[PDB]
Amino acid sequence: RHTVTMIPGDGIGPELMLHVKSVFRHACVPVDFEEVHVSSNADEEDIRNAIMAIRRNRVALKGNIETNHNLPPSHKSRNNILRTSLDLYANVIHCKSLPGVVTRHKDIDILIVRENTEGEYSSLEHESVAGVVESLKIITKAKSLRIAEYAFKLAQESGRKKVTAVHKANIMKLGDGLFLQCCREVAARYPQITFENMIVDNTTMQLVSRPQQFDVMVMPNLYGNIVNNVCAGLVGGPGLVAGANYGHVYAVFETATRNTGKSIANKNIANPTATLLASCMMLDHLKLHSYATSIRKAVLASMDNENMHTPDIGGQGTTSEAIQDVIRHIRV
Amino acid sequence: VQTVTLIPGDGIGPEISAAVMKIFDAAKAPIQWEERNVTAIQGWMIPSEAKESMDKNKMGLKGPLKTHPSMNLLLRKTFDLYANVRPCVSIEGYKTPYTDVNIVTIRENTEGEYSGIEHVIVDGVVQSIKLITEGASKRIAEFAFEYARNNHRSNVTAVHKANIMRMSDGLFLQKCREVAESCKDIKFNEMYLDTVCLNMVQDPSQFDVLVMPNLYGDILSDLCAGLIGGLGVTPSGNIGANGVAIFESVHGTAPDIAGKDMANPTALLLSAVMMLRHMGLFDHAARIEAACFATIKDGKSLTKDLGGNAKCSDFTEEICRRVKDLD
Ligand SMILES: Nc1ncnc2c1ncn2[C@@H]1O[C@H](COP(=O)(O)OP(=O)(O)OP(=O)(O)O)[C@@H](O)[C@H]1O
Ligand SMILES: [Mg+2]
Ligand SMILES: [Mg+2]
Repeated sequence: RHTVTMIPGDGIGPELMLHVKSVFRHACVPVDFEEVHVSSNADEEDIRNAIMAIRRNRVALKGNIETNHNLPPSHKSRNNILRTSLDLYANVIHCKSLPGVVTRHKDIDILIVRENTEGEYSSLEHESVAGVVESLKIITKAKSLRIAEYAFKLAQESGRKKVTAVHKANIMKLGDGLFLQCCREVAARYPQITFENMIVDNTTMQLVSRPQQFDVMVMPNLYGNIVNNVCAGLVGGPGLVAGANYGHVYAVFETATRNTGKSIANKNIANPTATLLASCMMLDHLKLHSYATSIRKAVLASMDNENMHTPDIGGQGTTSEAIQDVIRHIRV
Repeated sequence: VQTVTLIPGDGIGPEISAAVMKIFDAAKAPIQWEERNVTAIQGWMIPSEAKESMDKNKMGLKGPLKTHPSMNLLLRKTFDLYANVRPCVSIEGYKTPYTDVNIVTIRENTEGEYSGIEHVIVDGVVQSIKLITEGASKRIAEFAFEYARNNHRSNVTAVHKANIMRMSDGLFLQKCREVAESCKDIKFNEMYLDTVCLNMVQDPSQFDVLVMPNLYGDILSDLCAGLIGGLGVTPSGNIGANGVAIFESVHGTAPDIAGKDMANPTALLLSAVMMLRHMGLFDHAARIEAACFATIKDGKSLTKDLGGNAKCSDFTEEICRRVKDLD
């Protein structure tokens, strides 16, 4: 048996964690969840506990922690704090067209490797004089090489062929330019991988017209926020894609688009697909692959029935009906 | 009868600017032109033959410029063009998977992530500065709400990342909220940048007017253009200080069809239509607009970038022909 930290988070996070536990019991998964909560309070006691629990267990499954952007700058996003203190430098999501979820585009299959600790997310701002604010986007060589190393090695181990770096180095010549330059350094060690670059503006235009050109994509923090959410949209929305956060030693799994879901919480409508699929990436990371494959095939099969669809993908099914049809396919 | 500064630009530029002027002629638009090159010279400035001319006319129409500083950036600074406006509406003759787009992106154009300020903190550690000021945010927010009222738009959404960039985006969001409380007949919501991208590629009809700081507007404006067929068909205007406005193509120079009569003038034409509406020439705007739509819908004279086999002159001629029919 393994012990895994679980942070229920806010919005739809808690109810979906319960369904994760149910599926784990019915699949007899040898995993115990040790829960740590993170409240709404400005003091960092809870987030510090969660980090330390994750240090102890080295693997977590988390919902999204609400960030009230009406609080003062001193109150920082707890999601970002946890990501940065644990140094989970790679955010990885895999957006693939689901055959039973028909959208406006088909044959999408994109791996997005997003720098997850630096960039616009450094929380560095000040006011020089009254009503003049600066925010400091930070790009460094060590993190840019780290993320590019992950993206190229991932591409090669996956059988993928092309890596596209997304950037704004035509305007942010030094910041984004350094990021590009570290990508190019890594590309030199992977000559079998086609390496390309594209301006973030153009990338969005290509994504909504011909997203099939993309293979592996690597980029700094904010551009990854944007591209993750475009791609998730193209394949059917926030209820479908799992997201992984990898450090050297730690791994934290969540939904790709990091939505709290306050407006749909406690209505038995949230799509559980993304959360279940993330729990399968965690099971895979724990090397309990057989349990992962079993839950993952059930979850993907229930998606082939349009009747089990929740409203986010055009259906009218509830969360608990979908969980039932996942448990039904799990045969022992 | 008003005068407009015309900057034909480069590559296909002069061709499509001649197309626009010819179509304007067919329509008998009360508009005369004032052709003015602009080339960066030292003193880095724009040749003040044009600076003089535009300061007189106020209205300007600009083709694509080629890429040592950005000449769009010079004009931006020279006339204080602080508001970038991009109406994205689906074209019935040119179908994409998005058929019900009717969005206006309003982009703060002076500061934000385009402060021009980066520092090599230490080798291998670079900092880029995003600048948000109370004044530029207030002005862009007032522009957006007046635009919504003056073009009968119902909703204005502020797009921001104030959860992550609490002081910079939060200040921008505070100014929008302040204008929202004064112009309460326009309905106001706020939305995270990533939620806007997420929902945009799923259902763009839920969005109306969108106001945001510089980089977000730079990316979102191009995203919405991709919904409706790309930069070849997208109008654009930069509205500035002292009433000045310059309406522009945002497509490339296209130097390799530069004089082969295969350019597509639609985008500049629709920017010119936007100009006409900005000036109050609604009737001439509507007729030239409809003529271009009907031509695209037909579409025997679709230029090569719109999937047809037809030279720019054919496309241009038919629009003139059709706008002549709207009498
Ligand atoms: N598992 C899910 N199933 C269905 N919809 C989801 C899921 N997760 C997120 N969403 C939707 O994605 C969108 C963005 O998420 P966010 O956390 O901002 O939601 P919200 O603030 O509750 O939305 P609203 O603006 O409707 O109040 C929302 O429309 C939300 O309902
Ligand atoms: Mg969130
Ligand atoms: Mg752009």
